[PDB]
Amino acid sequence: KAGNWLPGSDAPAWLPDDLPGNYGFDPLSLGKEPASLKRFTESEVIHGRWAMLGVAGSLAVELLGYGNWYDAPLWAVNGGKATWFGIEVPFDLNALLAFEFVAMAAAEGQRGDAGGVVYPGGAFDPLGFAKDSSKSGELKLKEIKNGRLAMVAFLGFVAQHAATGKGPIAALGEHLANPWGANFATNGISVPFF
Amino acid sequence: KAGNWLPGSDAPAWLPDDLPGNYGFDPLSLGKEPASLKRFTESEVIHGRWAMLGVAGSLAVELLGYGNWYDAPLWAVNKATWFGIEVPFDLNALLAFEFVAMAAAEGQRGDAGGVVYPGGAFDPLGFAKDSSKSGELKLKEIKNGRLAMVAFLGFVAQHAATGKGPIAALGEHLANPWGANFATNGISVPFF
Amino acid sequence: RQSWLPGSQIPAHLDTPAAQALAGNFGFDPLGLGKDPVALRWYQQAELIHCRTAMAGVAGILIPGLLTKAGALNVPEWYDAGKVAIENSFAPWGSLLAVQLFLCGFVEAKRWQDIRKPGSQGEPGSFLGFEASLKGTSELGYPGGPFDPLGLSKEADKWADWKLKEVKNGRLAMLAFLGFVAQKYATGAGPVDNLAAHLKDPWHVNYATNGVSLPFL
Amino acid sequence: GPKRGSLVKILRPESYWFNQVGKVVSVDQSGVRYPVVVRFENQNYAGVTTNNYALDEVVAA
Amino acid sequence: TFGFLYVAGYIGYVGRQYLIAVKGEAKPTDKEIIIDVPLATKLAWQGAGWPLAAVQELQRGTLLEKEENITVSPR
Repeated sequence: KAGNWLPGSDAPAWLPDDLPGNYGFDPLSLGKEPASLKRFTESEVIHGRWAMLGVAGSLAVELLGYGNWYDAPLWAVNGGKATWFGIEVPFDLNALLAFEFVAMAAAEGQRGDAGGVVYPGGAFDPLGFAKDSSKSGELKLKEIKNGRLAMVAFLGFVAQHAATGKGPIAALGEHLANPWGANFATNGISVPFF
Repeated sequence: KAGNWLPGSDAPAWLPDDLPGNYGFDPLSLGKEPASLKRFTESEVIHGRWAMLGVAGSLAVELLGYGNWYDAPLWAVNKATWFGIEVPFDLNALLAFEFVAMAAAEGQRGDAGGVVYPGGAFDPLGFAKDSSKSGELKLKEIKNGRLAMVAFLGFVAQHAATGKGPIAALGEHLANPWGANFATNGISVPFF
Repeated sequence: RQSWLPGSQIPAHLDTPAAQALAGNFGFDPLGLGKDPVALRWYQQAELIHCRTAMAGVAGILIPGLLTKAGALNVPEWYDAGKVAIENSFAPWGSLLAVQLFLCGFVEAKRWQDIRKPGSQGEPGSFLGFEASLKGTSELGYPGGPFDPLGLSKEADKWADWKLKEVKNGRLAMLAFLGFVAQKYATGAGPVDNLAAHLKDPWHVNYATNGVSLPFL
Repeated sequence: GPKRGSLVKILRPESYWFNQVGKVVSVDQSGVRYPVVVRFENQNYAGVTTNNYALDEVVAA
Repeated sequence: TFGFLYVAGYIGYVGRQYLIAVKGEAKPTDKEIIIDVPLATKLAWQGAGWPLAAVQELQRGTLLEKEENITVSPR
């Protein structure tokens, strides 16, 4: 058990213990059924991975000084040119559209070919860091931790920018300059009567 | 037992006797549980050591005449210098540097469980080879540690009242004790 | 026993080991809201918290309010100190209320998980050192260790008296606060001022002559 | 069946007293198909307060 | 609307309590055709805290009955 998600609470029965990050948190009793719960496992893990990739990218462009994540689609949603690390891209919007389309189609159709193999390893782990069978579980737990964190981070990004219309770097810099003046309360948007 | 922390009092049961500096002082009954109490041991000892380092440094700069401890961060909050030798490197540089350094050292401290007295390579001078005088030195160590902690707190309180270097505070009390004191400070007590 | 109403009969529920052993009991529940024991215990806890907070608040009102009549500690009225302090403040009242809301919600969650299951917060490892003294003192509503720091509980011959004076002073505090707000509506002046007025003349400084409390006259 | 004056719970779906409880007047020790006799205190849609039943149809509750 | 809801819940609750109290006696039809004055008065004066009483009953899950009602043949 990753820990009692709520001190003093009681564990739900349908949650088997040894499981990467099994905190026992499902007070609404969702995964009480095995197929649904396994579906939940795979959804959660791939969500964590994709979330992590998202934050990596957003922070990359933002702090590298190429606008924020909300700035990229501008070049194409209007007249302009795709650019990447300053290297521009001399190809069509619709081209890259269909391209990434067929790419994701192939990759996810592959993911669905086999049933539910979440931890492929072997060729997909050519560095081979799961050869412990216990520290493997350690890394699995740390993985899902990072995943849930990255998900929450992304949601925070979208909420902050839906309120302020600002890059997250700008948001943190504002809170730095004044926390009492740069906050969701001072934002005056997250709460109506403020 | 280091001694009855309170004459006439009674010892708490959860405190085993032979222990560096076991005065028997926990009237609020905190360490009554073993894991918590061991956590307390390690916290207290590392606190003593870090406190001692702190006073050593503060007194060093102050009496060497390089400003007080509250004077160093000025150069960067608005060039870094050390013993008059300046430092030609970045604030953020030294920040990340000391960051990764402390990360490595404390991650090492946490790698093993609770080894507080490593010795061997970490005691290449080897002064704990007595197994009784070792306990003597342990007790004197924790004494020095609690003292340095109290000393640091006194530093911060005196300077939060007077805004003055501790050398200045003691010099003022020297010039006049009846006129340079926390009471005459008029800040530590409201109705004064 | 001591009954709020001599001659009256004791409520069915109110005469049980727990009730007679709870506190401050005088067979007073003519609405019988305690015909259920779980609800009764819950309401005892509620009354405890209310006694405590009301005592705190009425002290915070009277003491500076009394000493503002004294030279020092010149303080504005309590129903205006909100405006005064928010003027002298440094942070927006929104953020202030938000943060204090968070920090109150945390402690309330602790208290509540406890009242749900008494041995809830002694769960090992759930904190680093808390669970040691984070366990009830066998009486829901009297946490131990730091709570009761001066070891006043290790002397049971004073235990009942502490409980009783607590509940008595708490009920008095609630009543005084209600008097405060009522008179601030009716007259609108300082409570100490209403005091001094009724003292300078009892026979005519009173709700009977406010022309409001009894409007038909 | 249960001794006289005992209280049972009618369960015949058709019975006006279905899913209710009534007092057993008596049970015939002989082999008639419905030896149970059950008083009631709420007359049906014709003004009757006692009905007859087989063994199974009732539960002593 | 809030005032009406309060007073209506009051009336309904005191009615329910009278019905229940008189149901467990030796002549329900008689107590229904003729009223016990002391009982009526007691239940009236105690009808006050009806919202609290009702929410407590709910939290105990007592106000709702289990599946033992008279029921037509299909269900």
